[PDB]
Amino acid sequence: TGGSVHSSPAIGQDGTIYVGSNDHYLYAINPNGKLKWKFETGGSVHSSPAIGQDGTIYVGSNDHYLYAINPNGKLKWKFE
Amino acid sequence: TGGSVHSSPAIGQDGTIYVGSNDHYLYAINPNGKLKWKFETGGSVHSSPAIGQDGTIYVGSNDHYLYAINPNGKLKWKFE
Amino acid sequence: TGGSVHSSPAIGQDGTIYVGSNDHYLYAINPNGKLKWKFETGGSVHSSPAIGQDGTIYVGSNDHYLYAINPNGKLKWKFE
Amino acid sequence: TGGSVHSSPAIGQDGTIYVGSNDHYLYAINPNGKLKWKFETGGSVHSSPAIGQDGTIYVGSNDHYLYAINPNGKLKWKFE
Ligand SMILES: [Zn+2]
Ligand SMILES: [Zn+2]
Ligand SMILES: [Zn+2]
Ligand SMILES: [Zn+2]
Ligand SMILES: [Zn+2]
Ligand SMILES: [Zn+2]
Ligand SMILES: [Zn+2]
Ligand SMILES: [Zn+2]
Repeated sequence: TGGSVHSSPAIGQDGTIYVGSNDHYLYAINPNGKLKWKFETGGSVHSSPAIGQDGTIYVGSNDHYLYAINPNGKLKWKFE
Repeated sequence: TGGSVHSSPAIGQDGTIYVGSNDHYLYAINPNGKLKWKFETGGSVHSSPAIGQDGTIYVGSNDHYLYAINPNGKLKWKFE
Repeated sequence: TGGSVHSSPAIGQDGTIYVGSNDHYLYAINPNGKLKWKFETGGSVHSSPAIGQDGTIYVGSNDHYLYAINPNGKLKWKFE
Repeated sequence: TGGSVHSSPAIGQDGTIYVGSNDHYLYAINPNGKLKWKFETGGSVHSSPAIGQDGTIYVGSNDHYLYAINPNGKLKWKFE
């Protein structure tokens, strides 16, 4: 990523690895190591992502938000 | 939330997302992004929640406590 | 506990909650909230415990060690 | 290890414990407590490892990288 990866990776059902970074982004990476997508938040993502039963990704941010992100990298919602 | 969300979200059997915040609270949020309940502790909740077999939520706090909280947001117990 | 509980609780097959504390200890607590045992390490336990298939508890410490602890609270081993 | 173990251990299907350390290394340890292998990264490993369906280990580092490491301790890839 573009900064320290303090957060811990989660794995989806098709093998995708999700992890947050200090550069403010949540990363989605393919098992072959090429970027799937990146989602841009307002602060460092120290917390670790969780995957719901439909494949929604949830992760917290230093900008005071819990994000919900669809498997395709579009925002679902963010609770402040 | 009202501060940095350093802690990592847990997911219940009915889809509820649980996460602690720096504003001292444990949050319970519905998959549609509306607040279910919030439980108020004495310090920042950096640690990540765990869900037991009956659905009790456990999480630690900076106020020296491990909290046990019923699925409805009432305190079960807190060990100091 | 006796200090900030930064670490995140793990749950055993019989419901026991395990969490580390800043007071240097790994705690084992019963679902009713009474202390089962406490194991004493050389520094703050920020990391979160894992449970193996036989029920061994593993957790790291600030004293440079990964601890392995039997379900009864006796040390199995510690790798430095 | 050679420094604080802030990160939280993951367990493989054959019982191996994986944990990162502050001495910059990801450790693979056998249930009997003897070192299996150690993988050397460019900074402190605060984040916690995840295990994929083929047994690949993923963990982040302070050197800005997410590492993918084969079960035998050779690098698979690292995304920067
Ligand atoms: Zn850096
Ligand atoms: Zn920043
Ligand atoms: Zn803030
Ligand atoms: Zn405060
Ligand atoms: Zn204190
Ligand atoms: Zn101390
Ligand atoms: Zn040290
Ligand atoms: Zn260093």
